[PDB]
Amino acid sequence: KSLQEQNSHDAMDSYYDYIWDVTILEYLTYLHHKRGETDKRQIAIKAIGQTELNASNPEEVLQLAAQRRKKKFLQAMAKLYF
Amino acid sequence: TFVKDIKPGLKNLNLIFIVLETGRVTKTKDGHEVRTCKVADKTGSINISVWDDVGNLIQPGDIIRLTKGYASVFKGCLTLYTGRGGDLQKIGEFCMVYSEVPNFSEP
Amino acid sequence: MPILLFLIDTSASMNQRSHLGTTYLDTAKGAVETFMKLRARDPASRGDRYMLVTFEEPPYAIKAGWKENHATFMNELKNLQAEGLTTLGQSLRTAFDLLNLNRLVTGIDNYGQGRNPFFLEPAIIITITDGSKLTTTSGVQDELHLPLNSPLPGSELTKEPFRWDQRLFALVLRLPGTMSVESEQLTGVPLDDSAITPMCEVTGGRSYSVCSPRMLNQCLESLVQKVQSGVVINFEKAGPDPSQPWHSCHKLIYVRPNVPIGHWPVPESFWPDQNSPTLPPRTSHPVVKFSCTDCEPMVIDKLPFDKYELEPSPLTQFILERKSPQTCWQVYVSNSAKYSELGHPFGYLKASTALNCVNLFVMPYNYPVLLPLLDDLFKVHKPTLKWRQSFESYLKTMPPYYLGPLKKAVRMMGAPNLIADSMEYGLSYSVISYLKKLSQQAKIESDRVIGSVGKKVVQETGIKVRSRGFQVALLNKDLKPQTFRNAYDIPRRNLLDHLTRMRSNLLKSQVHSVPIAQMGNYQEYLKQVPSPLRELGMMIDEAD
Amino acid sequence: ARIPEFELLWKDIIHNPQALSPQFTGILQLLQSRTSRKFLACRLTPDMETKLLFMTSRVRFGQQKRYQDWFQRQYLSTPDSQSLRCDLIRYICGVVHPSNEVLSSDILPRWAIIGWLLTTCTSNVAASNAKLALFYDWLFFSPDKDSIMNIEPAILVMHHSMKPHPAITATLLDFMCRIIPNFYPPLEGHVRQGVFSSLNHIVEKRVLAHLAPLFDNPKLDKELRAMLREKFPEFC
Repeated sequence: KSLQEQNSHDAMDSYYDYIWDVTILEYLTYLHHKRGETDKRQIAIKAIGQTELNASNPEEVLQLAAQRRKKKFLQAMAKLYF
Repeated sequence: TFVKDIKPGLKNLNLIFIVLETGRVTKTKDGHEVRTCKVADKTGSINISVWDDVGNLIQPGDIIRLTKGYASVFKGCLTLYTGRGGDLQKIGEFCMVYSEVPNFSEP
Repeated sequence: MPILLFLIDTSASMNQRSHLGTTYLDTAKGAVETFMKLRARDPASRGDRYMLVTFEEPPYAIKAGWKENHATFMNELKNLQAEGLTTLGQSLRTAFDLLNLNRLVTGIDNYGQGRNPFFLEPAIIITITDGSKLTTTSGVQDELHLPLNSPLPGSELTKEPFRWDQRLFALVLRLPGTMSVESEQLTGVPLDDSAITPMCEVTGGRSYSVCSPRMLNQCLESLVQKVQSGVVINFEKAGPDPSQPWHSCHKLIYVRPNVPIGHWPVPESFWPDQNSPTLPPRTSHPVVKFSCTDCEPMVIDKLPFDKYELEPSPLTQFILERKSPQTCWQVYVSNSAKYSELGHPFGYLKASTALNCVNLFVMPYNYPVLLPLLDDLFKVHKPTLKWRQSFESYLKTMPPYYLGPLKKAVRMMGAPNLIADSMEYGLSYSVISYLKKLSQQAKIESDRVIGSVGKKVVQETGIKVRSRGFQVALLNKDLKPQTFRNAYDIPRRNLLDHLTRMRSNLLKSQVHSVPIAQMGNYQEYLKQVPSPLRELGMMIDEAD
Repeated sequence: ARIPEFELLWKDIIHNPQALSPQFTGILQLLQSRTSRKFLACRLTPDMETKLLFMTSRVRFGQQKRYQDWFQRQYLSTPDSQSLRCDLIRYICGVVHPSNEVLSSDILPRWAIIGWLLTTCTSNVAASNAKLALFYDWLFFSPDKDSIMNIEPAILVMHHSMKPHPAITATLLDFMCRIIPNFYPPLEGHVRQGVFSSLNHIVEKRVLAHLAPLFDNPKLDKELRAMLREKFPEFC
């Protein structure tokens, strides 16, 4: 419901690196395809295509990828808001 | 706007009716031909008094509207009347759809 | 003449890569290609027709339906883009509606006249997908639900989307990103835990969870062996059972031809009556109940009977491995008798003498009483009055639709003008008029769908610009800019060069962009060209 | 054509069509060409065309009798009115091209209009001229550049007039079956091609559920059904 918005005040494409769930990126790719913004759709498809985010990986690999993205995103939020 | 609502004593009439039928020659009194014509629509049917002058040159389909009319009865059959202030005025032609089923002139 | 429907997942989750370096959609396309290659090994493969459905909107979901040649299927399969939601339920409903599009118009489903295994249109739906959870614009559904918002006409008669002769095999791609070599891979292909597995199980099929290319090849080899003309029947142990899966499991029976031919229909699940306005809804799989008690497998000469061989299952063969071909287990369908809730046996399961296969023999609705009478007539005899009274009593306890096949049976047997000549169908005129109207509506909707499989249109280039109706179009895909004809198509970058070229072309003085398929097709080019003087390890390397 | 000038012109066209115009290759281009609506429309006064548009846009099925009888008694009551009926038939066939959306609605179908036009031919010559006018478009049918509106009233008349007025259906079928070899044997193949194209157009856009009962109707005469089977085995 939030990604459906279009009055974003945060750099939408830049934060696509920090999604690790594959269904969120699936919805993102669908949204960009429906709205026609092909380039951001390519960014989303590239994000999905990352080998580390393959949903059927060993569990600890997914956990570590999620953890590193969590760390990077929270550090970015700290730099933005502090 | 229904044909059914032609009552005696009405004022500021703006009703619309179509003369699809033709009046027929008949005798009344001695020397005058007060012809009569009947029309029907989806709401109802009512007769229209036709004078000799209009009845000679009449062709079907004309649209006329009366003002300050007064309803009249002719041998148990309702009949519209014009005069003593009333006046007729043609509007258009052919822009109508009829329905001959609700006619009350049947036996 | 089977049907192979490939319900390829086109949700954006199919863009996940694997150690192969290709996306899941690429491996799905390759799986379909290899399935075709393995299928082509069999001589019978020339008769199949392939179908393609994707996880797109309904007007574009079907892209290879009926009346579509193989080349169109291949062209559509190559140009698949994984960009939608994981709308598994809606797409599966679209696939089942596509398969059941032509059933009513040709009347293959004999509604209210028993079920005929010889009137089948055998199809299997191979849905290749990843394991990621189902998604819709509202959210994640996390449980597969088939929508019924716009039912096809007459759908309520079967009250289940999947039909008698249809199965769903799921090929769930679980190829890990980084390679993980495991010695456990040498074992058999396991079942998947995703939302599609129960839907596969109920309709007679099963899911597959491949986790490596060799496991994918094994799964595709297994799939090719699992395509076979037949129908799916739900079995149930009647009375005291002997719970392990063999008590009640959906299973297939092979319907071999020589087109298919058979006489006795499987009985309905309800007692027919001419007074009811509408037929009851019948479950797609006829739940036949078998009695574990031994019984005599009777048979008489010149009797139209059908032998159907059940698909092999391990425990059923193991228990039937006990040598007992001389005996058989009777089978009946519940709620077929006018009074009893159990019904009379219409057949039996007699394993063959060699014990190689377990064969279902289908007989009249109540055979152990009729067959002695018919045998008595054909042996002793001009039937006796008592014999005809017994036949009439039997007919009082026999559903009307059986009389027609019985009429043909007695006609071929040598009693052309038996009591069956009175004729009957045993339904309401309302029901028959309803079937006629359903046939008309089915023809109309089928023609509409076949007309609509093309969808020769692209997505709107609008943007829906907000005043926070003027829009900015996207790139003009397939525009074919007529640079010579229109001066606005000349970029400033190369204005002078194109100016010179169009000037020189205009005086007395897009090509070389042919598609790849038509790039090296020397046959057409030589056929177009005039003929010359008359004549006096890897596999393909072009020009044979 | 009885005037010797037209005979001379036709003979000159036959001998050398390029003589009268170098770019005019022959009658092939004229036959394959199409007639524009302006020629068919321009012979009618605006009142009649507006009345027909009103009838096809406002009048529901059933009321058509009054308007057409009025127009017939007022105007179409002359010896030359018989050819004027053919002119009106050509105008309806070529110019009037209603939308499919209005077709789906319960507005007055054109089969009644065609039936009224045909039943008013009180002489054999008038009926022959009207039938020739109806079959003029059928000679050179082309699906890509022509609409199905030129044959939908025809098939609707055949399907609707089977029970109440078999005579009209039988006469039209006999005339269209016998016109095929009689018209022009050097170009009769084009007539058969046009008939096959029209039949294929009816098949592809199923106005009727099945065309099978009408082709072999029990109440139609034997020879008609026999030659229908003989000429077109594809629709059997």
